[PDB]
Amino acid sequence: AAAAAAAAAAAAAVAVAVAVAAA
Amino acid sequence: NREDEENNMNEVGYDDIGGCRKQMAQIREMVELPLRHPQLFKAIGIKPPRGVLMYGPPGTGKTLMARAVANETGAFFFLINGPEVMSKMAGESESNLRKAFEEAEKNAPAIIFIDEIDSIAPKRDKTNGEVERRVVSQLLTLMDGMKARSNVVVIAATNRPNSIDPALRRFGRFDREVDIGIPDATGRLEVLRIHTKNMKLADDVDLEALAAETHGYVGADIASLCSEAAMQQIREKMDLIDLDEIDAEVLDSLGVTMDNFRFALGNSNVTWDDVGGLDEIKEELKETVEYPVLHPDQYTKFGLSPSKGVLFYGPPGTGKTLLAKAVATEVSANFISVKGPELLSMWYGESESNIRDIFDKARAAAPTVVFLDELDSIAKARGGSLGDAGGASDRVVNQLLTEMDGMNAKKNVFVIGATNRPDQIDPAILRPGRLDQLIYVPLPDENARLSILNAQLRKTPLEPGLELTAIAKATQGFSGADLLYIVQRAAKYAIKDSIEAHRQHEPVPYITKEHFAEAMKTAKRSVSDAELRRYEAYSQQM
Amino acid sequence: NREDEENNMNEVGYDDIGGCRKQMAQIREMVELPLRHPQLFKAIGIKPPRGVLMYGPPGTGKTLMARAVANETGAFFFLINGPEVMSKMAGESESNLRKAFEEAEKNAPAIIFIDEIDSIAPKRDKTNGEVERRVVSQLLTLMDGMKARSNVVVIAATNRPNSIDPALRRFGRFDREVDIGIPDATGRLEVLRIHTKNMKLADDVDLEALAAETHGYVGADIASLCSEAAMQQIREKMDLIDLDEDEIDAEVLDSLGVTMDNFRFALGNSNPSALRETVVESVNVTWDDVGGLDEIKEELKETVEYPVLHPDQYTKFGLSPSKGVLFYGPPGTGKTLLAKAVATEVSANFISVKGPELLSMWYGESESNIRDIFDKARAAAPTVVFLDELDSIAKARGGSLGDAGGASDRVVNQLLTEMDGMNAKKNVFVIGATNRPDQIDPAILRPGRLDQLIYVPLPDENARLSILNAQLRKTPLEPGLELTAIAKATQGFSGADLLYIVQRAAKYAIKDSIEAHRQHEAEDPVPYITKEHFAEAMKTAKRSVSDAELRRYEAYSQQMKASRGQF
Amino acid sequence: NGPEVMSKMAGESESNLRKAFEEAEKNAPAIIFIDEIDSIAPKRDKTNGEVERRVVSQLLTLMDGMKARSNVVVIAATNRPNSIDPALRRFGRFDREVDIGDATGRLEVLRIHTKNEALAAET
Amino acid sequence: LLYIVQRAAKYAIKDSIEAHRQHEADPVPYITKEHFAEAMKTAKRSVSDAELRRYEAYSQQMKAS
Ligand SMILES: Nc1ncnc2c1ncn2[C@@H]1O[C@H](COP(=O)(O)OP(=O)(O)O)[C@@H](O)[C@H]1O
Ligand SMILES: Nc1ncnc2c1ncn2[C@@H]1O[C@H](COP(=O)(O)OP(=O)(O)O)[C@@H](O)[C@H]1O
Ligand SMILES: [Mg+2]
Ligand SMILES: [Mg+2]
Repeated sequence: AAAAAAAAAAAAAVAVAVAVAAA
Repeated sequence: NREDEENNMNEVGYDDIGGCRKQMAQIREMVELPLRHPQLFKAIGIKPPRGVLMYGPPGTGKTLMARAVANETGAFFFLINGPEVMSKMAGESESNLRKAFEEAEKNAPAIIFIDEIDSIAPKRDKTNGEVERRVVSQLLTLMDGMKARSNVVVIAATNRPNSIDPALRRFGRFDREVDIGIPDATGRLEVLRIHTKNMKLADDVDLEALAAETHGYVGADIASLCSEAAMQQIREKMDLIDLDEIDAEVLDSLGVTMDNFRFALGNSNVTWDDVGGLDEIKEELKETVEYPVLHPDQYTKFGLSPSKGVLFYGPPGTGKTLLAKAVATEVSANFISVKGPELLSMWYGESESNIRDIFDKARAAAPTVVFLDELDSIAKARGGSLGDAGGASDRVVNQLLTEMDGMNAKKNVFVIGATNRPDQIDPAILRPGRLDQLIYVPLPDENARLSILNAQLRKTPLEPGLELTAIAKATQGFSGADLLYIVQRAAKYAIKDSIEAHRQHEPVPYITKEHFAEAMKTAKRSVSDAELRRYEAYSQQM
Repeated sequence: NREDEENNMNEVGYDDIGGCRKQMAQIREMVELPLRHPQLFKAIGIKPPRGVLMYGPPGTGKTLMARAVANETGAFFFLINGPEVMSKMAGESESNLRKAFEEAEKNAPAIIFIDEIDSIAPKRDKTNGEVERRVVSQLLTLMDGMKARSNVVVIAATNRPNSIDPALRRFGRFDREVDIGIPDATGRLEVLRIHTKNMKLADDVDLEALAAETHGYVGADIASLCSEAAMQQIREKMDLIDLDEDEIDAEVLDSLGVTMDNFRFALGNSNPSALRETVVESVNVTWDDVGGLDEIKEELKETVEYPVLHPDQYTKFGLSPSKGVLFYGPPGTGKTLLAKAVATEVSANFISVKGPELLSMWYGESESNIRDIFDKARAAAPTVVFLDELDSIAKARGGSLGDAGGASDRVVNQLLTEMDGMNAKKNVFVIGATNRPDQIDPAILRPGRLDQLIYVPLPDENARLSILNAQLRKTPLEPGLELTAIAKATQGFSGADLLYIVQRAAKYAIKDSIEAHRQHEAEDPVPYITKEHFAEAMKTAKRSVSDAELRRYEAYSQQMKASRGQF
Repeated sequence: NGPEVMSKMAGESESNLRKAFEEAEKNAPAIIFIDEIDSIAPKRDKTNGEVERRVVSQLLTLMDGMKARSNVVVIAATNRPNSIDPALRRFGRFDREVDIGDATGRLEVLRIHTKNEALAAET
Repeated sequence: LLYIVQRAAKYAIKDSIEAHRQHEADPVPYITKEHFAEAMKTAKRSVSDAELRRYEAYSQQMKAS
């Protein structure tokens, strides 16, 4: 008869940048 | 027990793997010899290599080979997959790896197989997650460290070895990177024989032709093909008999025809007669193509690798792609058709990736014939561009040059080019060694177009006589594509006439001469005289 | 037990970790000297350092040195693997660390070795989770707080020290960072001597030549080389010996040895672990293969080998070597062939690059790739970098309309500052190959980046003879034919076109061979290519380079040569 | 059932699947009907969870492997068959795909459901 | 100028190693005039007149500003 705890991580979205060719 | 006997027989082992003798030789050398005679190693005074990284395309038999060697040897086998071992919470994936290695080293001298390792080692630099870095570090520490491991072997399987942390491909972690590549004709033959050890064949059954026509099917593909063909045979010869709620003397007449395997390869993942005229071009291309492959021994004797490239230029709809398809059918080499503007991209440095990918696939699936259609679109004149699109075109043509003729191993890969405007190409591709032959395809003569018509009517239901000479001589300006259009129009006119005649009834099984005439009554010419003059001038100046 | 007696004697030591003495000296100082003679330290009135960070490329001897220290020092040793401490329960990783340090402090004046701290100690500002922040803070306060470190010294090992918390890289926590780096020639020789102390080597093997020929090997690759040579030798001796179903015969074990051939085969087969990503598929070419261009071949051999073979003379003369060359001319003249010949018959490592091979659509990733390849080349020196078709990757930045995204300019600037910038002056020779020099940045053709611009011309008569003889060296030929007429008839062809003529001769001989062979089976006729095949193969022979491109290349050549005037 | 088998508690999901399969293989040659398989088929490539990919690998292990199945056939049920693994849709595990997609059948269902034309054309 | 010096040193190295090989079959303790004379036959001026004119035009614009 004893409780407990637990810490867990979580995923996070990340942006980005991209160069583009052109005419 | 009934199933116990099959358990021993079903136990994977030697003679089950076919087409990787050299790689199997190396792996068994690594796994068995130190465990077979360790006294000699203790005498010579050097520890064996104890790590392998098997790589190659998926479904080639990596897990099969690992299981075979493990079951043949007396060592314990433990399998670890990529996703199964990793979790979302913090601090259990490394615990799983630690428990696996601990129990493997505690139980018996064991062989460990980490399937799909590329999902666990993201190189620690192109990756943002924390659990992945931590499990990579844990794996490194387990593999090497203060009294890390002893008398245990590790094997990995991956498709993209470059996406692995370099710290893992060091001596002591992954010693020798074995390449489990696509198997050749002999490998395909032997794997077919291996898979057909228990099935019952028919009298008129051969596997050499099957190995010939099959090109890219590897391993599990072959297994699935054979299994589903047999299943279709069983299902086909069960409904034509009464569905009994059955005599073995009638059941033991199953066999396997060829048509079953034919459609099996036709549904799973032209001919030399279809091309009219162009006889000299056909024979020249035939020799240049299948001489390397049909007689490799004499070429090795002479010591000269053959030429690879060819370029056809001329009017459109003339049959360049038709010749390419005929080649693809007439030799076992793979075909890779790519259009001109298909490879372009508004993004920066992506057409180059496309070209690298297609050429890497061609070299991996050798022998191969690569057909560059409308090469003038990619290989623009590198000098007179003057734009940002000009810079992109310069980049892509330079990549094409360094890929088709660069620091490469000279695998059997034949490049075929096709253009209708041959004078907008940089004269660096046209040098011998990249695209040496400059074949000109002209408009066919009367006999050539008559033969084209006859070939197009190879399977078309026709009257006992059609008198194709008249239509052949009355189409002096047409091309093969236009003749195909005329034939299709005649066929559709006959079809609609039959439909209209049978609608009232609910009539001519073959295309009538009158139907053909009224179909020829409408026609179009896709080529002018100016284009012919330009091609003639180009040939003359060449 | 018998195994334990040998295993106990097999414990590593200082003698086993040779290859780097200075770093060994520092580690020995910190670990032992305050434990052997504390009185001198109390006499001078200062306390010694009590923290180390061993860093460097993988497989250099970090874990090995930790093991050696553990075996040698009589003090208590405590090893902590990296991802060994933390668990799922909140507040348990810190409990494990506290217990570890408490045990170490309570037991004796001990040493703590923490392996791969780059995983347990990341930068707090960058990490998003909470447990790692708590554990790194715990490690900080535990290693440097109030009433801490009563005669305990910590050693750390990592492959990437930059990804460490800055709060950890200061005095008191990690006093000074020892760089366990790539060994030099003498270090490689010492490593070879260490690994070949228990092996039964043959009498004909010398290790100086091997140490000289192996260049970028990190010392963990030397063990690989030794093992592979042993594997080749045992394979050769087993192909002779029986299957040996029973215990191996005593007669073969008494006669075992490893000759220089095994080591040479391993050297030709192996490749440094650092460059395993950029390995080149085995292509075989030799200097005898490259006909003509004798002066260029000799000059290239000199400029690539003298800095490698004779560094003593260079340092005695007090000047650097030259580290650049550019090839320009009509296509197919043999530039890529020269590159292949270099990569085959030069001892220095080779790095091959296609034209756009390193260009990516992401932002800055092309420059990242450039930095990566040049860092690899500088680390694994001496190195040869071949930039095939330079005009794709290096154009006149800002000329006419620049790149719409401004990426070509950035990549060429990065290339500029990698070939000539703040660096350590390692042996990296850059080979350039292009056939359109007018579109090259003038800042790349400067001396110090690409010093000497060699022009490969169309072969003359003698060069044509040389290349024809080189191409026909291995084919079977009758004595009748002579190739001087073949060379004279062309007068404008290139090496590629002569190869094409030879190829058509081969195809015609092949056709005749098959035609003559079929009747033999139906009911060795041409063992060599006859004069008829050569006579008939030239029917479809045409010049490769036109008269418009040739004049342009020549005109550029005299344009370059004119500036050398007034001399 | 798909969402029923869910046992986040110390990843008991794989234990539940193992118990189910062992019970189907223990008594007799039986028929396993796993309903709503699209919820437990995260394609292991677009998902970012843990149990999902772990239970996908458990299903791929229980369906194919050493002494995997001994005279037992499995049946599935889904709405979108495109969100399944290419390793789950392979031969030996899920080698047959049946399209159960008319008016006369709807009228037959209406007749057999009201046993104890506008209704077949409007619905 | 560094290129000229490098080439002179290269010819000195060549002569030294050739003399040593002859010895087996300090001969050149210092670089001679002939070494420079031979190494200066391939001397090139990297900076072109167009770039020089551009740079001086920019400098004069800066001054006039
Ligand atoms: N080279 C091969 N020879 C025989 N069977 C093969 C081969 N490659 C694959 N198979 C068959 O394919 C099935 C799955 O192969 P698998 O071991 O998953 O391959 P991989 O490790 O390449 O992904 C096995 O049951 C095996 O019988
Ligand atoms: N000589 C020919 N014999 C038979 N069909 C031909 C011939 N030339 C062209 N065709 C027909 O033209 C169609 C398209 O030809 P294609 O090979 O695409 O031409 P292109 O060489 O212009 O790319 C094909 O469907 C083919 O049947
Ligand atoms: Mg280590
Ligand atoms: Mg080249």
